Amino acid sequence: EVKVEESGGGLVQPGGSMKLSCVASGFTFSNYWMEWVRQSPEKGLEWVAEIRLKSNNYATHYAESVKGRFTISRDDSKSSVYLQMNNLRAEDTGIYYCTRGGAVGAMDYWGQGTSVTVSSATTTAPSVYPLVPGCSDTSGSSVTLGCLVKGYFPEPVTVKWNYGALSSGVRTVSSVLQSGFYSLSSLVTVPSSTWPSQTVICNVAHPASKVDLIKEPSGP
Amino acid sequence: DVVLTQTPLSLPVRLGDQASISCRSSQSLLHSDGNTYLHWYLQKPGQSPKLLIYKVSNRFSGVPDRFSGSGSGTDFTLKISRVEAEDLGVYFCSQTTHVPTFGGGTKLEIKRADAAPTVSIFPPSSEQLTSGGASVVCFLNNFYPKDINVKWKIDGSERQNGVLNSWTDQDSKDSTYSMSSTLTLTKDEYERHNSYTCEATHKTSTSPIVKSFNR
Repeated sequence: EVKVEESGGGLVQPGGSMKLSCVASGFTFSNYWMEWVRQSPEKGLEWVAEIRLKSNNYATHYAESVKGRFTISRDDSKSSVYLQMNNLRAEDTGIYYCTRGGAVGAMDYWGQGTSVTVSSATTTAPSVYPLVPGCSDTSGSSVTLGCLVKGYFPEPVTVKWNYGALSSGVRTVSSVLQSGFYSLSSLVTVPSSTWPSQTVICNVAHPASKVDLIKEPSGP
Repeated sequence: DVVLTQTPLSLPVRLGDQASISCRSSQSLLHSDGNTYLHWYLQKPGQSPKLLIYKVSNRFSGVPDRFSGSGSGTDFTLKISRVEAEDLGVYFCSQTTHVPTFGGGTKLEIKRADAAPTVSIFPPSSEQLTSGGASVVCFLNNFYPKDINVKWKIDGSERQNGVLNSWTDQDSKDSTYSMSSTLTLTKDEYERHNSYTCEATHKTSTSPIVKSFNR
């Protein structure tokens, strides 16, 4: 099973730089071309650069709107490709995907991707509160708990329950920027008997400030 | 630039039915080597887009035959015969016959039987008072259709300011939405009143869904 993973994103000021790392595993990393595609909530999906094979004379190609600002490099030994980014303008914002240009003349395998925010605003880690019943009578599937991630920046933040060993019944609304602060919610439903005799915890991670979080809802 | 225009933008669909998205470019995609490089990608909620069809109409490994592609001139079409719950997502179409460019996209949306919302309410948690504001959440879970109105009544007299509602995406196993109504009053505020009440009003009813708590 092939796999690819990006990394190295976060907030940047208008004007700075940054680099992204992509690791590929499952195929002979040397026999293929690699690409970098970003996805902005405006210019939609946009291709940025492409690198080629050794014999290909390690040639590059930059999307006209990124020539001399970005630079793509590679290293077959460790199986990785890099995207040096300098002079980041607000425009450069968006998620970045590292893909493979298969024999099929198409980018076949894509990475999870990775955010990148270009702004003058500064990072602010999320604040999590407990969403617990509110003392009532059992009349709504058998108990629902939650973590109210509030006032944070930039996007995103990923919630998970019991370290990810809880997927069924999970429910996560979307970010809602207000006052310059993103805020979402994540609730999970469970059998009213498997609580509170059981351990329930959310894992709110905020990549921009590199701050995983481990809170646990308990009967108040 | 090679401008691609996808149509429609949102497309509702009953399970099992057919579904069609059209992708048409600003110009020919005929490569000199006599190969048109048109592809369709599926990007499901919070995931990495995947390759479905390559070279106008060829299916990518693992991709069921329910997905069919075709093209003519500058008009290409993807068809999702026999739709499924898992099939929801934004379907993309990209060309790599020149400087690679992508298409706006189309949100395939599963359209199922109506479902009523289960409503739960949550009082603020002392852990938030020191922030100078108290939030009260009203959570409607597993309802369908997507639409719906929520309402906050504090000690009776409805309240409109301080309300912020956001929705989840279409669950991929029951295709039902859920959403949250967040009422944020100031610390002193939330404390000068004792009865907090949200009242949902979905299509699967006429008498609203009242749910509340008293400090």
